[PDB]
Amino acid sequence: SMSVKKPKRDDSKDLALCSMILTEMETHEDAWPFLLPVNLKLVPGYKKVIKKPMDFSTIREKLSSGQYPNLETFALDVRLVFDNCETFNEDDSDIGRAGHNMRKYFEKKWTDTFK
Repeated sequence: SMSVKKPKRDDSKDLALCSMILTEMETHEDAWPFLLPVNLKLVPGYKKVIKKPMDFSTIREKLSSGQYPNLETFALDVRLVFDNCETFNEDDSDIGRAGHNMRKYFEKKWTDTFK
């Protein structure tokens, strides 16, 4: 509260560390469904069904241009990528599986880097 602060957690390496994690996600073999925005002209259903599209390139641009106020808003956009994937894709499809694997991969790196 006013004039009563928890001790300052060092957040000065967060930007660089989220970049590293994002690089690791971009270079994973199962990143391919997630590298670019879903083409809304060519994929029936996507536009109406997925209210907040997100992909790695868009996260990369947001990160690079100071559009994440902190590491939580960054993790929200990463998760949003996998939540959209689960909304639109059956678990037993190549994309469905890629989403589950990428999420697992993200979540481990997040814990090991920050928790």
